[PDB]
Amino acid sequence: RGNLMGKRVDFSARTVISGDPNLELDQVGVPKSIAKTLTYPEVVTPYNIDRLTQLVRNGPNEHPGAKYVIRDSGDRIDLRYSKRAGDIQLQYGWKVERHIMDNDPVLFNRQPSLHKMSMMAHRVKVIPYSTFRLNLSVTSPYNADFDGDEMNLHVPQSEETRAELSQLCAVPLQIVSPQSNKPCMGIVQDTLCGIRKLTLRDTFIELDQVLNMLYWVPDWDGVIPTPAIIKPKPLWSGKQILSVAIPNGIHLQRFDEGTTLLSPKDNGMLIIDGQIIFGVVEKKTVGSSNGGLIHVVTREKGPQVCAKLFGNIQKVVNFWLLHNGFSTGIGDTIADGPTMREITETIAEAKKKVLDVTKEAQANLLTAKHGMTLRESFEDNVVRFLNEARDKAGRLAEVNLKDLNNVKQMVMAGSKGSFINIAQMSACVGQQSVEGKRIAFGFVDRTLPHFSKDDYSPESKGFVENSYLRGLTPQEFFFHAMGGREGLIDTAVKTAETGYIQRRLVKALEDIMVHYDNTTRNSLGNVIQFIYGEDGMDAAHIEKQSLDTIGGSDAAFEK
Amino acid sequence: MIVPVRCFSCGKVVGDKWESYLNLLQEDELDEGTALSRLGLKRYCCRRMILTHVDLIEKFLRYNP
Amino acid sequence: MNAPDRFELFLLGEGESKLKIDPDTKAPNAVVITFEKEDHTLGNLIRAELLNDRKVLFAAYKVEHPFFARFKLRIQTTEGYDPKDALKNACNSIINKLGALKTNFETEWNLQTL
Amino acid sequence: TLSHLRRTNTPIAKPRQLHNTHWGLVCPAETPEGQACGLVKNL
Amino acid sequence: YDRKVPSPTGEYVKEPEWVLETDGVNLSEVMTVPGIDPTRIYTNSFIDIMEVLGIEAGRAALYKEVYNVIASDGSYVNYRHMALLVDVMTTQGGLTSVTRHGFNRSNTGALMRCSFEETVEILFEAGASAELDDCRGVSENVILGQMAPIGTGAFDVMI
Amino acid sequence: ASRHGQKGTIGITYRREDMPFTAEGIVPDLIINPHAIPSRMTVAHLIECLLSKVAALSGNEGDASPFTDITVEGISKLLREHGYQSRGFEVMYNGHTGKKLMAQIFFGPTYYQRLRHMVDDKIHARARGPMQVLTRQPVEGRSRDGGLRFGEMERDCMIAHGAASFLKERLMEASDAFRVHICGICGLMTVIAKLN
Amino acid sequence: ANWPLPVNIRRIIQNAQQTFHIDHTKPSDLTIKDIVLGVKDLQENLLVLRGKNEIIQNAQRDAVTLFCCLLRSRLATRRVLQEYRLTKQAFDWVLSNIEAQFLRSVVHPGEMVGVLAAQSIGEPATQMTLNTFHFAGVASKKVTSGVPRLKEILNVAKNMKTPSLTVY
Amino acid sequence: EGLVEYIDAEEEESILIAMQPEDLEPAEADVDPAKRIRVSHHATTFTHCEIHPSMILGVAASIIPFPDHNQSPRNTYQSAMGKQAMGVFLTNYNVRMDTMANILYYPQKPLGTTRAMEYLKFRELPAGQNAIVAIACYSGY
Amino acid sequence: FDMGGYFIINGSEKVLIAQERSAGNIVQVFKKAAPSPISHVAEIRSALE
Amino acid sequence: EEGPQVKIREASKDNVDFILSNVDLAMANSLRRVMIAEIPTLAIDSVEVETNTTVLADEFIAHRLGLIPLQSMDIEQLEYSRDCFCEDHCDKCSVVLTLQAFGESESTTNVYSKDLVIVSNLMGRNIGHPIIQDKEGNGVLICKLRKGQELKLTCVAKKGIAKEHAKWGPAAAIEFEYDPWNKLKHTDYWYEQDSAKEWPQSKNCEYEDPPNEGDPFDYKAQADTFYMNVESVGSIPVDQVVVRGIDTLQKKVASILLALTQM
Amino acid sequence: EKAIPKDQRATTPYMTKYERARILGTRALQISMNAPVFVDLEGETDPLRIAMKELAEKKIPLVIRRYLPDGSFEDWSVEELIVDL
Amino acid sequence: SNTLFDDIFQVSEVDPGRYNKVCRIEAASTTQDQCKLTLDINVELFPVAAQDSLTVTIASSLTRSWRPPQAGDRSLADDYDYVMYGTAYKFEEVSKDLIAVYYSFGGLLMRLEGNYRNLNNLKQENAYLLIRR
DNA sequence: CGATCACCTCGAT
RNA sequence: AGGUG
Ligand SMILES: [Mg+2]
Ligand SMILES: [Zn+2]
Ligand SMILES: [Zn+2]
Ligand SMILES: [Zn+2]
Repeated sequence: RGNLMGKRVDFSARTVISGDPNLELDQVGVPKSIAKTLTYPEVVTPYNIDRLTQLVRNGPNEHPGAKYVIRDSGDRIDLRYSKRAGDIQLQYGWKVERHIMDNDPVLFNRQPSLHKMSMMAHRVKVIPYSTFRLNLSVTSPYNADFDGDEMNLHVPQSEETRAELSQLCAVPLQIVSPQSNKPCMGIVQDTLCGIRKLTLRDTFIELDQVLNMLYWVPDWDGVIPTPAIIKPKPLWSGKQILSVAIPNGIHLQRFDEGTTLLSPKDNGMLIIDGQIIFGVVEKKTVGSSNGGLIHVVTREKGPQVCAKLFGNIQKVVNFWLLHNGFSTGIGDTIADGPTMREITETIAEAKKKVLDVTKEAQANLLTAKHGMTLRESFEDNVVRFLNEARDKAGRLAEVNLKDLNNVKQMVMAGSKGSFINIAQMSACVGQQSVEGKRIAFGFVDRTLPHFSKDDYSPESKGFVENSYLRGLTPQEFFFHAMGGREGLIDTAVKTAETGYIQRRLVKALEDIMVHYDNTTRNSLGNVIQFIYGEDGMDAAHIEKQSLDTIGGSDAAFEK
Repeated sequence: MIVPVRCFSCGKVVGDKWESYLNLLQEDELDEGTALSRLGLKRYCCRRMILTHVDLIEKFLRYNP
Repeated sequence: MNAPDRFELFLLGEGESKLKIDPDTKAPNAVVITFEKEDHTLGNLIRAELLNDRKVLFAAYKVEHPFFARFKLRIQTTEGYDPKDALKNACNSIINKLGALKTNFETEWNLQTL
Repeated sequence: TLSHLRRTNTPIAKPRQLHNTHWGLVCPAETPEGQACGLVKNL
Repeated sequence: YDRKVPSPTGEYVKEPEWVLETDGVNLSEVMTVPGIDPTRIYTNSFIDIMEVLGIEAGRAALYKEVYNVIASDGSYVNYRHMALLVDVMTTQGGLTSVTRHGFNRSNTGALMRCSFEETVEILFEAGASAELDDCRGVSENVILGQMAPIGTGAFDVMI
Repeated sequence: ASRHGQKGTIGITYRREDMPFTAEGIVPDLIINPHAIPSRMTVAHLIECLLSKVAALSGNEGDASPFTDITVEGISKLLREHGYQSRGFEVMYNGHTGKKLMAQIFFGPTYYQRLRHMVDDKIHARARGPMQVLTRQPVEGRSRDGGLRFGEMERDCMIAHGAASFLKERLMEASDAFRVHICGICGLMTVIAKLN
Repeated sequence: ANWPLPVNIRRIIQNAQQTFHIDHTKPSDLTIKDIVLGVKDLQENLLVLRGKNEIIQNAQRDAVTLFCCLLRSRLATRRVLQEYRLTKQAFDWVLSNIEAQFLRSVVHPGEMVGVLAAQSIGEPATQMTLNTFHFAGVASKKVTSGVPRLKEILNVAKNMKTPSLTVY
Repeated sequence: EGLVEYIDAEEEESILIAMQPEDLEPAEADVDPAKRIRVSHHATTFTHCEIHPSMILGVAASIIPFPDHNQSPRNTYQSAMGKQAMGVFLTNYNVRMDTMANILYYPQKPLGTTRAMEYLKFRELPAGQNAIVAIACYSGY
Repeated sequence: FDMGGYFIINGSEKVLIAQERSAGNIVQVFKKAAPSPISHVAEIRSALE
Repeated sequence: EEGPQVKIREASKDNVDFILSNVDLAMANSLRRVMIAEIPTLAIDSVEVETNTTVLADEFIAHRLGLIPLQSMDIEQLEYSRDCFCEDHCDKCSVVLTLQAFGESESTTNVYSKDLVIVSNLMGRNIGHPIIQDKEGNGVLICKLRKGQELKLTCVAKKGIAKEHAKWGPAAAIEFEYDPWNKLKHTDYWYEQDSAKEWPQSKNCEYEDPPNEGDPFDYKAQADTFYMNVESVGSIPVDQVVVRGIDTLQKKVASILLALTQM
Repeated sequence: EKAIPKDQRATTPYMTKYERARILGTRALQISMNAPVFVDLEGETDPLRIAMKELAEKKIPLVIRRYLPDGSFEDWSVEELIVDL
Repeated sequence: SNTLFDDIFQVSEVDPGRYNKVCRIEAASTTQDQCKLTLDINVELFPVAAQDSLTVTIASSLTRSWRPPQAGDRSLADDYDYVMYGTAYKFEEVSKDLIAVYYSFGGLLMRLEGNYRNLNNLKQENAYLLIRR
């Protein structure tokens, strides 16, 4: 296990990872010291002799240099010591252990490696500072973030080994994933948030900025697009200047809800040739969606072209937003004076519905349905009554939140936040559960010694009436801590078990591969499948398509 | 541990304001806010500098050698 | 450790020259000047002044990465007008404005009392 | 330091769970994430 | 339960129907009850489906189950992947588990199996039974430090 | 990190001029992303800031003790009394252009902690070095100039990729690799290596 | 109706409409014979297995059964003319583009399909939060889910925690 | 004088505790919408009262500002982190010979304090600084 | 500011971590699962202080 | 005169409030930037520690020494050491300071910037004199000494800009505001009920006319007239911060104009 | 023995991804080791870029031995194999 | 080329659907009893009150990189106060005689219905909208 | 007969 | 062991 299936290896580096909006998708930001440590054996050929000879002259301490010169007969010339370190007249057939240079393929990784996407070939970019740098969109497949994560780097030593990385493992090739038959990378965070903001009908940019934004796109044709406005001022919409990042021959259609080709709400999506006609660009368009711009571009224009697309969108949006700005305050949790009253009375009428159902249970007027306890039914009801309260209270908040609300803004973009977040932070936290039931009587017939015995009231059994804004009471606080702990408990117990599952699965299927007769066989050459996946199609080249002969009326089928 | 020279955020020299601040609090008996403003620390970045400083040196000097 | 020397922000290296003029491929009468060891202080200031010249079709600058001081300035002018002349006039216009500013501040300063 | 000197260890039904009875005796928050979560307590 | 059944006019309709949900399993006996649809009867016990309806039915229920875990989580995995796992457990005739009792006891190479669990004892019985290791497996070539018959090494290159 | 479960590494360092700035000329020592707030629901972080802003201005210690009747309203009432927009927002100008940002920034003081785990104490690179006696494999740990473990989990991704030779290189050229002599008859490592 | 299938026909059509600058106001230069017989030919050319024998011939017929259902429904005589308003040139290009994209869509011999499946299931399994369920609010909806259930399945659990029988 | 008493979980079983001295036992008969919602006196047969519910927490958690306005796991996470945070660990640091000692140059007493911090000696030996911080989308670094 | 509570063993400061054990001499009743013949069990972890 | 116009509101030895009318925002900002980062000053850039029986670490002190403001009046008649032909430092490129302190008294002995002594040949130029604005006459507390405590060191003060290290800024915060009415609509106010009620008015509102209710948005309008307040650390006087600011900016633009002639 | 004749060949006429990566790899390895180039260089120096051009211009003299699951094989030259992808 | 369409419209309703710069206009021609118009206007640059009488014009005249107007001698095809450039995206026929045309001005949408549109409004990346008074 | 991957650090015999 | 993700 520790010496044959896996082992410690040379030509391997590791450090803290950081985010780089000015790095390309397929690139990797390698610290100079690391580049200076790790080397590649390069054989002296008339093609490289001039460069190699010079690199040997740069030596081990100046970056575009080398350490060790391998001649015939075997012997290594240590460039850091050696009296002839400055001498060296190279011969063809000799190897030069040159430092890792810009554009070399390197195998980049992040543990746990539960994916083929957890290990990808990146283009080197030797940079200053101690962190490994990566494009935000390559975050997701590695399941990385920059809270102190560390990543592993491996260096190919053969020409065929570096071909294997560039031709099979490269980041642009991994874009559309076979696992979920959709892409595994998309526009995230500031770029996802900013793109929505930039893309609104309201968003209008002037020449000064337009030109800067246009220049920011490297592939730019150099043609200033005619502004959508030539009235008492020339104005370009956000959609316009962003359609510059999107290449030609790209077509995309959606239709969300109220979408009507006249898209009154600016929903859906319509891109023709490579110009966005209507629709606000959010997660559905620019995320790692099944029918997204990315899935479309990779298929239509190619891997290496789609990889460029990330950088281009990033460069515009990042810049526009750097200048527009975006923040999140305490004010983004504050709901209207009248809204709070409604939220408060919403919870008050839930409290009564619970009280009455309790009053009913105590009078023996409650009759439980076949299959469940008189008490089981009661609890199931109360739990539902109380969940409805939190959901209604949160909905009252969400409705009051303005389109200028920074939290609402993030939720709308799909960058960060969901309903629950709005709800718990501004309206009501809600019921806390352990072992899938509301707070238990740890003490004899009571949850806490601040309560009387046999108290089935919401407050007593763990219902958090308050929002994080209002603040939790000692009981609520403790109760929420009990629920909170349960999360961390399984979070821990999950990984120890899910890890074992992963191994067993892998071990059991190791040897299953598609043979030269479209047959799926094991190490014994025993048939598992006759046609891979029953169609003999690769999972990444597939996508959800509407079969029009199945649905509809008989009358409409005829038409 | 000793009054920082200059405010980290903006740079205004604060390293000459400490003893002055202490006399304003002890001898003049004023409150921190009026003490800070009297020294001429208008911005809150310059305020936290002196107000939030713990002068550990006085404790350290108590160590015998 | 891997942190570069702070003088590399304002001091030119070996082989490194201040301006690097490069003819643009995408458009006619367009040039790309690479300003070495210079940030937004000069970029934005020159780019905004080039926009004042009626014969300047395009003017945009960028700091391709914040680790390095260099910036790229793209200038496109009308036929007959060399963009190197557009940069020249822009630079002078700036000096003349700054000159005026210096004197104007000095005249006002010598009026004040404290 | 203070925190270290006020630590609890539980070797070996649901011991990891913040029990009701812990109120005012053991900290509801202060516990390690994973491995020994809820087995290592602080007063 | 809600059902998608076609209307007499052609369109698929939302027609609700009564469905009984049980605590316990006796498939063999319940399916012979008069008044039910014995064509439609189901159980989360894929092993019971296997014993009553056959290996092919067991395989259909085994996927339906695997699928349902992923689905309930909100996640989506392409058919072909679970299909494969399900077939692997199925091809044996019965239900071979994804453990040392299941797949690791198979007719596979001595070195490829010892890499999973029961390490030494697998190699011990390999010695006594005088096992010949195929060396067609990934694991054996990984151990033997050779280019395995995986993608790139799944064919020979000649001049 | 802040005292609210908010760990994060330095992404980049900007000098005073490139930083966004207040009309007063105040500049952040730190810039944290808005996206760290909605999912984490660490509201107290936002409250600590409001209070700390008021505290620095008035020259008082902010009472951030738990079960108290200190409200966001009460704090907001005091911050406005100091001539600032009540919810911590401040109009800010772009450091590069001097142009006002279309968005106003939640700006104020927050107690941040300098934790251990520093890049320089973590960085490691090895391109051939010390080998363990028994295994003849790269040593373990940064402190010993060790080899990064290319586990079976890593081996699996390479099998999945179908990169047969890279996988062979990782296990042979880099790491292990040894030349033994085999008898054609018994097939054992019994052949006496009498080279030259 | 919506099922993951190779060759996005909708996009192919959209690409033909943009490339050849299709005019919805001008009558097409196509024939019923060109459409009907054209699609019938394209079908015969959607290769997966190249064996000229009966067993492999039917295996091939079987593998393209569903995709051909899509192909036919999409490239119907009424639809080609009434909906798409295609021309002979644009139509002929659509046909050749599907054939090419189909052969690209086919899995590559040597594909380490087994490991791929294991990792494809394993990764979202680690992502699984709540060993409980979203059905926790309701009483008669309590069945073993998440990682414990996935554990029951893979271990071939003789005695499962929630054995149920759904009767119709 | 028996004004205070020592109680373990065993005896806790038999007693009725008020959370506050005031809000939990005065009298009965408009409000602040900003303030959180508290239930009532209701069960009024008290034998004891809580000295202060801030006391349910220990050292690391007693350092957090307003944990009552935070999601339960963030409070647990912070508790783990505060122990990895640098500062003046001890005044005698210069006279000790420890295997690793990380000391902050200019430690700062936080502008946002807990009453529990007075006893924890936090403002006398702090472990962080009051940074002027902007929550914002800037260069996206 | 030092609080004590620790030891100094061969120069190193040692903290004895408080060990959580179930209390002795306590009577406790427990139901036993279906395959077991005994339905309920009464236990006492008797020990001398 | 002609182009940009200045109107000083208030002036002191440490601050300058003024209005920069008839200027472009690009110029207003580039000036603001160059004021912060590119005006050369004099600061300790080398500490030779002879003796240190103090509570503080050598580097801890060395660092604070760098932060001490020093007279940078005649800084232009001093060379950058890198440009100087000497081996290391000299009188044409540096200023040498001495700090000798010892706790002779039982009571705590304090070390101030007044305690630094110039040893270098000054050659009659206003340089290296530690800036003292303190009422008692001893600016900046460098250190505190007990009794046996002694601190013997030597400082080499050198020419440099904030762009290399923040100690070199004649710096301090520079106030910067344009359009106090948002007539330009350059920022979209975040509100709850009323932007006007929730956002406090800037003192610069008095120097401009309100939007005038129901008035059509002036689209073509551009940013001119900037309200600024330059604060000086002390090293260089206020006038000179702005005067040198304009100068550095001219000089750096002129270098480009010159670089064109060389190619 | 064993082999399969050129006529009667069921294997894909199209070259696999694994096939080209191994091909470009092997050819790049040869170019790096001073082997003769079968294509005119266009100021090219990289052994993989040259191998890529030699494939693009179909002048790689290598043959793929496609092993079948029974043990039998089919020999397909780089020249005949379709490099669509 | 020259004008493709020209008409005087009577505004009925004006709506800012959670927008501050943009407004969707509703108008019918003063002449034709069936000719309608639905269009997104920048009311910040040019406001439109309800019941207003506007003159609308679709042209294709006054293609390469954009050059700033430059008053020097450059005279564009307008005695108008509001001009937009856009693209045709759908030519939906609303049965029998009624036909509608879809135009997007960088996302500012426009739908115009009638019958006499004919050989004038065709599938062009070119389209100029002009509004006066 | 099992029982997450990788990574750091310490002081033990 | 003590921790990092
Ligand atoms: Mg992380
Ligand atoms: Zn300050
Ligand atoms: Zn032998
Ligand atoms: Zn000199």
